[PDB]
Amino acid sequence: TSQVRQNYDQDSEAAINRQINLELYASYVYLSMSYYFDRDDVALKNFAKYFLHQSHEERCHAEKLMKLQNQRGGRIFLQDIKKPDRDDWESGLNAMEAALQLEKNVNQSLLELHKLATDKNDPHLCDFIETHYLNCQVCAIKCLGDHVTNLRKMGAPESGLAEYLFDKHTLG
Amino acid sequence: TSQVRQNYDQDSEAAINRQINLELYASYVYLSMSYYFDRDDVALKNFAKYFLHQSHEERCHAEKLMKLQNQRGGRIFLQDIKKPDRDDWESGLNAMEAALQLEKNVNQSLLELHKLATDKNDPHLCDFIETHYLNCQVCAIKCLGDHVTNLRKMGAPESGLAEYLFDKHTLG
Amino acid sequence: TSQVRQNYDQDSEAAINRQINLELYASYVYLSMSYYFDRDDVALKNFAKYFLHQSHEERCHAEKLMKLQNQRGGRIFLQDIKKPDRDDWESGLNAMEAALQLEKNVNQSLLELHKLATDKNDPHLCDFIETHYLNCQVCAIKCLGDHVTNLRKMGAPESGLAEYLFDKHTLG
Amino acid sequence: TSQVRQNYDQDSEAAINRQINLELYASYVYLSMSYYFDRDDVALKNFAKYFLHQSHEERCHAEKLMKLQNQRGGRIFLQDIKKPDRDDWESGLNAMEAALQLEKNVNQSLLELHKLATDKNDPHLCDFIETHYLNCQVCAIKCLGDHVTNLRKMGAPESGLAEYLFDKHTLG
Amino acid sequence: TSQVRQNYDQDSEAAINRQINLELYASYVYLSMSYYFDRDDVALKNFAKYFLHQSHEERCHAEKLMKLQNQRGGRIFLQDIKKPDRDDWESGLNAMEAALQLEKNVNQSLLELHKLATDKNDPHLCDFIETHYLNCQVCAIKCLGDHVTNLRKMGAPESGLAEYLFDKHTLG
Amino acid sequence: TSQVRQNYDQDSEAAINRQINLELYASYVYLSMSYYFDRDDVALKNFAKYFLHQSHEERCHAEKLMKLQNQRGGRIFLQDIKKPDRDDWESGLNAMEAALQLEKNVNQSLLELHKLATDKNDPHLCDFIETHYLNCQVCAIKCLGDHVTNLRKMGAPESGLAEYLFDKHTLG
Ligand SMILES: [Ca+2]
Ligand SMILES: [Ca+2]
Repeated sequence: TSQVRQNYDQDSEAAINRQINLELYASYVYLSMSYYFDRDDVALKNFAKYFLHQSHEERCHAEKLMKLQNQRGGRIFLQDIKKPDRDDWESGLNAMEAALQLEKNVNQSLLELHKLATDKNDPHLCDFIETHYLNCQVCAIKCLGDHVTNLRKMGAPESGLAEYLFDKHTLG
Repeated sequence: TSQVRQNYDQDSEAAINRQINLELYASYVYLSMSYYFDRDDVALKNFAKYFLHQSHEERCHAEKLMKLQNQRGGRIFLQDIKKPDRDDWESGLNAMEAALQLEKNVNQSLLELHKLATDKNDPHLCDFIETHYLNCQVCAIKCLGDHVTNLRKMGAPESGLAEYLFDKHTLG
Repeated sequence: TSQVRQNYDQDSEAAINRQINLELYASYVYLSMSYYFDRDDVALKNFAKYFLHQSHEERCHAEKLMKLQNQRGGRIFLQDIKKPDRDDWESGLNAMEAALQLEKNVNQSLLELHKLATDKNDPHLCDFIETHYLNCQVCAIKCLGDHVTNLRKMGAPESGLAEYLFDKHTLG
Repeated sequence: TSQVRQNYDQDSEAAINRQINLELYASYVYLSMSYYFDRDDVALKNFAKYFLHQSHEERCHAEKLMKLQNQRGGRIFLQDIKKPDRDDWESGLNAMEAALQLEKNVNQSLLELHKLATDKNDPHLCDFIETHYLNCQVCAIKCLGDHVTNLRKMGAPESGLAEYLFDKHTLG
Repeated sequence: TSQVRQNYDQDSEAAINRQINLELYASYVYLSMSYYFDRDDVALKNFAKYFLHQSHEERCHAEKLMKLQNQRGGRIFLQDIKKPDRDDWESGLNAMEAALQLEKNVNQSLLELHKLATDKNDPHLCDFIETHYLNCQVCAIKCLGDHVTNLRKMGAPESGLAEYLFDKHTLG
Repeated sequence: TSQVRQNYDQDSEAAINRQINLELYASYVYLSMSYYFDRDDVALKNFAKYFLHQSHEERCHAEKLMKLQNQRGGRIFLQDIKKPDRDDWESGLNAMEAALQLEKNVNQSLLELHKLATDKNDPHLCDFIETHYLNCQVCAIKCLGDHVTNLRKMGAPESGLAEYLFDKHTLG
C-alpha cells in the first residue's frame, strides 16, 4: 500500500498500465510510418516529419501516464511494445487512414478507461483523461480525417503528384 | 457516416444543432438591446457597447458549437433565427434583467445538453460543455445579477441619473 | 417622432429595416457555407476561413445600417433571419457561384434602396449607400467573379486537385 | 433566494460552507507548523517558509470557495476555526507526515463533496472541484509523500544533520 | 527555558498569545465582511476588495506577532479563531462602522498590552508595539472614521447611489 | 534492389536492424529506471531526470540508425521492443551499475557491428559507427563508472543520505 494512494482502484491502476503500453505502441507505429516515407523510394520528407512528430507525441502521453501512475500511488508495470502490423505502408493516403484507425482505437481505449473511472467514482482520474486525452483525440482524429479526405480528392494514391503536393502544402 | 464519428449519439448531434440555434438567437437578442441604447432617445453608449459585445460573444459561442459538430462528425442544420421578444427594451435596468433571464435560459439549455451527454456516456461532450460553457454562464449570470442589483439600488429605472452614472462608472 | 429626424422619409426607413434583415440573412448564408468547408469530408480550411470572414463582414454591414437608422431618427424593427437555401453546398465552385448570386442580390436591393432615396430626394441616404455599400458590392462581385472563373478553368468541381490548390493559392 | 441561483442544491451549498471551514482549518494547521520551525530550539527557516506558504495556499482555496458560493447564489456562513490538535510538532519529518494526513483528509472531503455534486446533477460544481481542487490535492499529496520518503531515507528524525540538509537542499 | 529569553515576563508572553488570536479574529471579521459585498444582492466590489485587503493585513500582523513571540523566547499557543458576530453586514456604512469598532477594540487591547509591557519594564516589547501597531491603528481608525463620515453624509445607507459612488470614488 | 544501394552487404543491413532494436530496448530500459525514481517511495527527481534524458538519447541513436538504413538503401524491419529485466531497480547505485552494463552491452554490439563492417570492407558504415557511437559509448561508460564509484564511496545504498546528496550534487 502506497502512502499517497487514495481512492485509486485496482482496476484503474492496471488499466493505466494497460494504457501506457498502448500509447507506447501507437508511438512505435508512428515511428514506423515516419521512416517509411524517408525511404529513397517513397521520398516524402514532410509525411516523414509529420509522423515522427506524431510519434514523439504518443511517447509524451505515455510518460504522462507513467507520471499519473506514480502520482496516485499505483505501480508501473511495462510490457513488450509489440511491433507495428506492417513494415511497408504503401502510400501517403494509406498511412493516413491507418493512423485514423490507430487514433480511433486509442480513443476507444481512453473512453473505456474513462467509463471505468466513472464506475469506480474516481473524479481525479476522470478529469485527467478528459483534459489530457479525450479532447486531443477528437482533434487528432479530425485532423486525420481531413488529410485523408484531401488526399482522396486530390487523386491519391494513383496520382503521385497528389501525394507530392499534399506533402508540400499541408504537411509543409 | 462520418469517418471521424465515434461515441457520438444522434440525440447529442440534434441537441448540439439546437444549442447552436439558441446561441444565434441570444446573439440576436443582444444585438437588439445594443442598438436600443444607441437610439437618440435612450443615448447610453456604454449599455450599447456592453450588449454589442455580448452579442458578438454569443455568436462566437455559436461558431464554436458548429466547430464541435464537425469535429465529432455530426452534420450541421441551421434553422431560422427567431426575432427578439421586443424592439423597445424600456430601460437599462430592464434590459439588464432580460439579459439575466436570457442567460439563465441558455444555461438551462446547456444543463439539459450536459445531462444528455452523461446519459449517453459521452465524456468528451461533457468536458466540452464543462470547460467552455457551464463555467462562462455562471460568471455571466453573476455579472448580470450584479448589474441588475446596482441599477436597482442606484434608483433605476425611476432615476435617469442612476442609469447615466452606471453607464459611465460600471459599463465605461 | 425623433428630435433628430429631418428629411428622412418613412418609406426609406422601412427600406432600411428590410436591408438590415437582408444583410443579416447574407451573413447567415455565409456562416453556413464556412462551416460546410469545415466538415471532415470537405476539408477546405481556407474556403471555411474565407466565408467565415464574409459572414463577419456582412454582419458588420447590418450593424452600420442599424446605426444609420438611429442616426436619422428612424426606428429599428428586426425580423426572423431565415435559414439559407441549402445545408450542403457541394463544392468550392458551387459555393462561389452561390456567393456571387447572393452578392448581386444584395446589390440589387441596395440599388433599389438608392433609387428610393433619390425619389424621396434624400441626398444623405444616397451618399451613405454610395460610399459605404455600392463600392464594396462592385468589388465583392468582381472578387467572386474571378474566383468562380479560376475554379472553372482549373477543372472544378470534377477536379478535386483544383479545389485543393485554389484553397491554398488564392484563398491562402 | 438569489436571482442568479440555478441548479444549486441546498445540500451542495451547505457542503461548500463546510468545506470553506475545512480549508481555513488547514490554513491554521500549517500556520502553526510554520512558526514551530521558526522557534530558536527547532530553527529550520525553510521548513517554516514552506509551511507558511502552504498556509497561505489553503487560505486562498477557502477564499476561492467563498467566491464560488456567491457566484452560484449560495450564502456564506462562517464557523469558528478550530485550533490545530498540536502545539509542538516534534520534528520536520513528523510535521511532514502530519501535513500528508491533513491533505488526504481535505482530499477525502473534496471527493465526498464531488460525489454529492454528482448525486445532484450539478456539473458546474463538478468541474469547479476537478479543476481547482482535485488535481491540486493529488500533486500536493505526492509532494509530501516524497518529502516524507526522503527524510526517512536520510535518517530523520534521529539525525539532526538530516533534517538540516533537507531544509537546505529540498526546501531551499 | 529558551536560550534567547531575556527580560521577557511570563505575563507579557501570555498577553502576546492573546493578541495573536485577536489579530487573527479581526482578520476573520474582515474576510466575512469582504465576501458580504461580493454577494450578488450587495454587489460592491471595491468594498469587497477593500475589506479583503484589511483582512490580509490583520493576518500579517498576527504573523509578525507570532514571530515576536519566538524572537523573545516565548512559546506560541493557538486558540480557536471565533467566528464573527454577523453573517449579514447590512450595508457599506454599517460594515464601515463595525470595522471602526473592531479597530478601536484591537487598539484598546494593544494599549493594555503596552502598559503591561511597561509595568514589566520591557522596553523592547514596548517599542515593538509603538512602531508596528499603535500608529497603524490610529491611522486605520481615522481612515475608517473618515469613511463613515462620507458614507453618512452622502446619505448612506438609505441611498444606494451613495454607497455605489463611494465604492467607485473612494474605494476605487 | 535499391537505387541508392552500393557496397552495403546483406549482413550489414540485417545487423543495423538488429542494432536499431537494441538501441530502442536500451531506451526502454532507461525509461523504466527513470520512472522508478519518480515513485513516491524512491523520490529522487534528478536520478529520474538523468535516466529520462538517457532514454531520449537512446531513441535518437535508434532513429539515426533507421536514417542510416534508408540512407544506404537497406530496408528497416522493426521488432517487438522487449520489456526491461526488472520493474523495481532497488536503489540509485543499483540502477547506475545496471546502466553501466547496459552501455557496455550495447558497446559490445557496436564493436561487433564495426568488425563486420570492416570484414565486409564498408568504410562508410565504419566511419558512421566510429564517429556516432564508439566514442559516445566510451564517454557514457566512463560517466557511469564514475557515478557508481562516487555512490559506492558515499555509503550507498545503505546510506539514504548518500543517494540524496548525490542526486543533488552530481545529477543536479
Ligand atoms: Ca457621393
Ligand atoms: Ca472536467
